[PDB]
Amino acid sequence: AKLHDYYKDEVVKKLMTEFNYNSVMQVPRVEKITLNMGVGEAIADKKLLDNAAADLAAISGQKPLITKARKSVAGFKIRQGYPIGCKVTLRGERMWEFFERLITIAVPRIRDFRGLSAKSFDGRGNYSMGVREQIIFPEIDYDKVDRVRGLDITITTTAKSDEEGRALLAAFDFPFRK
Amino acid sequence: MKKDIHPKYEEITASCSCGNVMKIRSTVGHDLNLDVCSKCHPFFTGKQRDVATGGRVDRFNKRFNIPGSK
Amino acid sequence: ARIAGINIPDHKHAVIALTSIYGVGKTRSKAILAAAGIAEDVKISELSEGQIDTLRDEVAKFVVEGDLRREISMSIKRLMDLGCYRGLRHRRGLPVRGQRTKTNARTRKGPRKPIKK
RNA sequence: UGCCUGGCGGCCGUAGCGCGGUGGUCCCACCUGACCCCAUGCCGAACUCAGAAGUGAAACGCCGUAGCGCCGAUGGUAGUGUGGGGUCUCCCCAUGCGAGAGUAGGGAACUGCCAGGCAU
RNA sequence: CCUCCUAAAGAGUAACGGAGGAGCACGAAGGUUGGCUAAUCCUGGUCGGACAUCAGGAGGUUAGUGCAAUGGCAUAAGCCA
RNA sequence: GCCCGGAUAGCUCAGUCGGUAGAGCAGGGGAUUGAAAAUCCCCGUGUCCUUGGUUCGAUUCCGAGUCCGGGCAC
RNA sequence: CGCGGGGUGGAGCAGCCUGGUAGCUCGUCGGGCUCAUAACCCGAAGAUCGUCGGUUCAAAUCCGGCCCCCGCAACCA
RNA sequence: AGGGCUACACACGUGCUACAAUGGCGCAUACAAAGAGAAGCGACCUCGCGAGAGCAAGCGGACCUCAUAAAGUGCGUCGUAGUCCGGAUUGGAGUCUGCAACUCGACUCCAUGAAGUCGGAAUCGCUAGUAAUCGUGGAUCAGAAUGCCACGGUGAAUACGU
Repeated sequence: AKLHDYYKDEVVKKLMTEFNYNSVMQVPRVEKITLNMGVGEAIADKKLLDNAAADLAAISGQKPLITKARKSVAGFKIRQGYPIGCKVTLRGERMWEFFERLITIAVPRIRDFRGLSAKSFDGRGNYSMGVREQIIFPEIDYDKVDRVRGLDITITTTAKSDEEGRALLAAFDFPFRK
Repeated sequence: MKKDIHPKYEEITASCSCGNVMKIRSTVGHDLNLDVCSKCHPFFTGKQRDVATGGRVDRFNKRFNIPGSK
Repeated sequence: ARIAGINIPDHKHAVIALTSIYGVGKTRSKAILAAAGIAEDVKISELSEGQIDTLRDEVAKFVVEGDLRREISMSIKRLMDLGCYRGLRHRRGLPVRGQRTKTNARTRKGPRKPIKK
């Protein structure tokens, strides 16, 4: 709800006024949020990636893709073509609704702030909050005494520098141990 | 947004204004602001003299008149 | 999980339940219940959210695992960076309260290793 | 008649790249919305459909700039045909052919077609 | 029996000359429509921080090619439906 | 490429005329001795190979094909 | 010359056939029994597969070079 | 005077506490012996979470004091989950004895909270007020006791036979 409505009126004027952009539309915008568990654990057992997707879906708000391996050699020699990761990808209303369940709920329910002290960005203006465990789930009876697994929160922006890019995000207010 | 990717999005959209009582808000959690150490220990606390917890009744100088007929 | 503080189970009694927080033991848990006006042997599932919040206001008053574990780290670290004898034993993984180091002490010297001959 | 924008070319780096400037109620991008036919191994990003305001920002067209890519003489040099010599593992002589590299210099494109706007 | 060199800028031509492979696979790994584009490194990244999955950038195929080498290919002869 | 004949406890075999899952030895525990070698004990496992079919029900009874082992073929 | 086999924990042997897997008996070290040693019992440790490279996602293993050990061969007038 | 014997890679003997439900936790409740004490032990009193504090009676030993006997009994509670088991560790605050508790004290409390699911080979003590188990006192001793020395509570298996 409120995030895209807030970005529209406030974050576009704020960034325009602080950075004096050449034309208003050149304010940085929010480009897709991709989430992603990655493997978690356990290639071999080959059940758990299908359980990982069914956990991830609830807080994604869409089915996970189930990414499979490229040529691979890391913590095991995965070869190529095995199932491995998870992957989501959001934009528009789905992302703006998501970005409100982040920030409002999920971040204040992380106890020690592994989710954000100081954290730094890519080479241009994209960022990646690797959350440690389990956040919140839809209506009721959230906990089923599961098997942990955090996830990458890779949020993306159209922005030209990481110094500029953190004026964005911060205009929606960003963490209390930051 | 194909039809069969089943979000729970009616529930996830629903119940949307949550209180400070109901689910804490983002108006709670910066409140204990900073991580605080004070290195001016006891005995740096202006205490150059010390005394125990309690027993503070009847304080005067009496030089060991405590035995009952020794 | 996130009941009063972030670390609590259900169907435990309220004296037991808060113990799992870190910074509230058996004595503080009793005293937190006394403070809140709550009976001890109540199932923690039984309490409603405004009662649970009343516990949560007192639970926040002390110290809890995000704040505690940073504090006890900072206390130890101040000794290790200072380099006093206390801190040196704390650095070295041998006993710091002066215990007999000749025979026992396999809490600090851990799981056994061979003679490495 | 000219200037500018778009499609299909011809030739296919002197045509490229960099760097800077610059253009938007023709037009083109981006653009918003996704209702609906349509569509995603999740994702309206892509594809597709329906369209107002917005912006020239990114893309791209245009201009300037030689930093780089690139073209490049003449002469000499190598090599070789044929015929001849000798100190013959190789080189000379006759005369036909004659590079590659490198130097001067050129260099930021020329041009046909139909299509729209603006000025004349 | 195949590929490269010797092989002399058309034919490719010997030597117990130099160097490598094949004796099959495939019912899709064939047909056709439709879409898409590589190795590698960096930077950010919840434990593979030497190497999974992710996102961003540079690069511009340095990759791919059922299997050898040579030729080949982006309109793809590659990869997917 | 035929006719044969087998495919189970881990093994060989087999209670298995269709009404119904075993002997011999293999690994663990208990019970005794200069631990042992060695007694005695209680569990050891199968949709009888994959598919057809007779039937009140049948693996085997009647059948088609894969693999092993034995003959004649070429 | 030439051809083929071999190079494993301190010892002797196994695994080596397009491959991911370290096993046995001795010896060793710690504990035990014994007056004490022997033996006997229990536990543990020990090989980055001669060496260098190559192919491979992965190599002790397959491939190539060198050193080292063995078997056979090095004639015919 | 300060340091040391009280270190640590590790190996061993001896003992404690434990791994739980015959129990741990809570609250209420029962009945001992033996001993020490004028360098000492110290009620009652009011204060302290408590260790302790101060104020102060008393005692020369059947008198006063150390000294609330514990396990047991009552009732509630927990549910085989390394836990309401276990408490090792370490932080922090605190008390006392003493010149001083850093090396090198004891104890209180708050918090935290490991190994541990009854132990391989081996192996020891005991015949009945015994073993097992529960507490109490004392010597030394300013201050350090799981040790040693003693006291009493509850109280067993079985010994055919050589």
